[PDB]
Amino acid sequence: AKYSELEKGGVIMQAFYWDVPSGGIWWDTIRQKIPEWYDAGISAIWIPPASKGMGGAYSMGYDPYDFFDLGEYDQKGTVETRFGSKQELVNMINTAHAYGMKVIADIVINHRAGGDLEWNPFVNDYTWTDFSKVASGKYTANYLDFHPNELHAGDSGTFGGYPDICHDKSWDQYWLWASQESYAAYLRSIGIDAWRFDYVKGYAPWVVKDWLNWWGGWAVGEYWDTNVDAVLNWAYSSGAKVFDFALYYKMDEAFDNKNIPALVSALQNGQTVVSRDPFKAVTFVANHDTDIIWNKYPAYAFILTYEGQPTIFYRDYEEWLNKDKLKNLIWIHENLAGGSTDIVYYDNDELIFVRNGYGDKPGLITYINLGSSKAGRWVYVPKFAGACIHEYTGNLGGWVDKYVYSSGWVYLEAPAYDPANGQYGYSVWSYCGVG
Ligand SMILES: OC[C@H]1O[C@@H]2O[C@H]3[C@H](O)[C@@H](O)[C@@H](O[C@H]4[C@H](O)[C@@H](O)[C@@H](O[C@H]5[C@@H](O)[C@@H](O)[C@@H](O[C@H]6[C@H](O)[C@@H](O)[C@@H](O[C@H]7[C@H](O)[C@@H](O)[C@@H](O[C@H]8[C@H](O)[C@@H](O)[C@@H](O[C@H]1[C@H](O)[C@H]2O)O[C@@H]8CO)O[C@@H]7CO)O[C@@H]6CO)O[C@@H]5CO)O[C@@H]4CO)O[C@@H]3CO
Ligand SMILES: OC[C@H]1O[C@@](CO)(O[C@H]2O[C@H](CO)[C@@H](O)[C@H](O)[C@H]2O)[C@@H](O)[C@@H]1O
Ligand SMILES: OC[C@H]1O[C@@](CO)(O[C@H]2O[C@H](CO)[C@@H](O)[C@H](O)[C@H]2O)[C@@H](O)[C@@H]1O
Ligand SMILES: [Ca+2]
Ligand SMILES: [Ca+2]
Ligand SMILES: [Ca+2]
Ligand SMILES: [Ca+2]
Ligand SMILES: [Zn+2]
Repeated sequence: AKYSELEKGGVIMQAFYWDVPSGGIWWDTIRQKIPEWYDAGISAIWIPPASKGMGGAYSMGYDPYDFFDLGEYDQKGTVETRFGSKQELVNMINTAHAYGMKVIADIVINHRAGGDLEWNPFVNDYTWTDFSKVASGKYTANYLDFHPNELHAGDSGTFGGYPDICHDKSWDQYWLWASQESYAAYLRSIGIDAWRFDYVKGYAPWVVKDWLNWWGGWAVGEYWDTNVDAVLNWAYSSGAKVFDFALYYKMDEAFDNKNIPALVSALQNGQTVVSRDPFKAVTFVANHDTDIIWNKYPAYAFILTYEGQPTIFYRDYEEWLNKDKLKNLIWIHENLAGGSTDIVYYDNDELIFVRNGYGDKPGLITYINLGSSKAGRWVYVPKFAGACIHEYTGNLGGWVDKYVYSSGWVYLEAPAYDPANGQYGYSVWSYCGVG
């Protein structure tokens, strides 16, 4: 990749959103975007589930039917998945790899859908658990492979009305990851580097742990909970990273309501994943399931300058926000951001913090202003004592340097928040002459 790799905390692009254009053109669409994402500093792409789903040509992938049909068997009324053919998928992966970018597959293994009806002794009724017809001929299944069964009635959670998979059955382990013939092995064989596990609240962390024992690779789990204790417990149990939903709702509370103290308080009190373990937190401003933050500029300024591993939402980058402003923030993340963090000042509409630097990365000062007027303030930032500092976004109207006195004091400024008029409500500073 152009800067940091995925394994080194590099920026991730979520390469989709809910109900992307059907017509089997999305792998190709993504493939065409990657040279640009590369130039932008993106380290890896998270793609939607690739298998043939119950919904066939219009499935978003979260109702998997034939795990080993990546869009090449005529099934569920289509050959290709919503996103394209197996060949197109392979092509995109190959392109990604030509640009030193990694591909993170979306793994949906809580449940399955589109099975035929069959008598189920354990339920004393009929269930849609007959998967004998799968065209790949791999990982057929029946009622024994779902809950409830002879082993037990159920597990930590279910999703939709979809048959709920019993990972405790040898057959299911073998086919999903525990063999050279498994679904994991198959993805890995076509170049999948890394993993995003869907709805990990639905089954035990040992599943993900054993998957990673077999296959390795960077991994994140979607554990949708604001309870940081429960999220991290799962992260440490599974060995995987976790999406920071806690931060997400806190950024909404703060940036959409001029209530920055709600964010600061959550950071200080360990009520975000990132402020408790920045090596586990995968941060984001929106995803395909939820998009409640209207005030995205400060939210992106935050996650691209603060600790953690940030994700860019496809729609935000490609449609809704100023792409060049995001490229800039990605540049800042990869060239300046590093080190521990100190909050320098905050109130209802202002947030200033310093990153103290680490390795090659000098560190930085971020200044978020939610107010409708330009903001300026004396702040004590001893990290930069006696140094020329330069503003790296251009948000103050051009080239701006300032001098941090030996005393540690500087008069820092941030533009008004008024995006309609090119005023984006943040400035970012570091030593002069970095790049
Ligand atoms: O540089 C990449 C990075 O940038 C961000 O990280 C910053 C933090 O957010 C910020 O708080 C500060 O980190 C400090 C930290 O919070 C303190 O607790 C302390 O760290 C101690 C201590 O916690 C202790 O455990 C030990 O650390 C050891 C490990 O225990 C050991 O296993 C190994 O660590 C490796 C990992 O285990 C691998 O997973 C791997 O990690 C990477 C991440 O997963 C990743 O997302 C990314 O990190 C960024 C992060 O998300 C940002 O928020 O890149 C990774 C690095 O390649 O690889 C490593 C290394 O081989 O070894 C380490 C020590 O090197 O001892 C600690 C102190 O040495 O102190 C700090 C530092 O101030 O600063 C950073 C860095 O910018
Ligand atoms: O278990 C999947 C595994 O089988 C291999 C060959 O050993 O590929 C076969 O199965 C794939 C999935 O249905 C087919 O697409 C492929 O054409 C077929 O040879 C491995 O490639 C794969 O990992
Ligand atoms: O790193 C190899 C190996 O370590 C595990 C934990 O067993 O994951 C750790 O390392 C990852 C990459 O550095 C981190 O992202 C992860 O959070 C951490 O637990 C395995 O998953 C991985 O195969
Ligand atoms: Ca196609
Ligand atoms: Ca389940
Ligand atoms: Ca909101
Ligand atoms: Ca104020
Ligand atoms: Zn079970």
